[PDB]
Amino acid sequence: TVAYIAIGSNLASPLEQVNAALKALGDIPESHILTVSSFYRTPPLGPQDQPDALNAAVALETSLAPEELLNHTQRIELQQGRVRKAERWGPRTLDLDIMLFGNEVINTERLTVPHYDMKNRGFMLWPLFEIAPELVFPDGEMLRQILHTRAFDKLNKW
Ligand SMILES: Nc1ncnc2c1ncn2[C@@H]1O[C@H](COP(=O)(O)CP(=O)(O)OP(=O)(O)O)[C@@H](O)[C@H]1O
Ligand SMILES: [Cl-]
Ligand SMILES: [Mg+2]
Ligand SMILES: [Mg+2]
Repeated sequence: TVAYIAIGSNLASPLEQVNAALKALGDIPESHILTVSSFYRTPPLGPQDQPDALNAAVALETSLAPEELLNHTQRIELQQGRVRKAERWGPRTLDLDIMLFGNEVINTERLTVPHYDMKNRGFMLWPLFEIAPELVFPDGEMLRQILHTRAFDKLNKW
């Protein structure tokens, strides 16, 4: 299966956090990285004074079950960051979100795939399009056709 994972960081030098996360992602069992998008800069969306975020997407080949992949991405977040309660509302060292798990639809307490809001997030869609321009969502919509609406500015590189 190919899983598409969103990576975001806006704390403790985001490029360091993202490159460190890539190394950890490459160490997930029964899996390996196929490709990684360019790195995109996303200004804060709103009034809060937070650092710019670095956003990217990774295509990971894996024979793990979706829940097993999530185990590993959560583990990486917990191990790499100086994890804080306050990261839920402020700057955050690392966020690894499973955007897509192959063509599968998962609706469970722990795990919802496709990511519930990704179709509203240019900082997810644009890096995904860079690595998977031919992608079609489980609901049959083409990624290219979503972006061709021009509803999402193509983000600047990091
Ligand atoms: N597709 C998915 N990828 C990652 N976590 C997911 C997920 N679907 C559900 N979750 C759940 O989301 C929980 C909270 O994760 P958080 O990273 O704190 C949310 P977030 O990424 O800050 O918000 P967002 O999902 O709006 O981007 C996880 O513990 C996990 O159980
Ligand atoms: Cl879908
Ligand atoms: Mg997130
Ligand atoms: Mg998350």
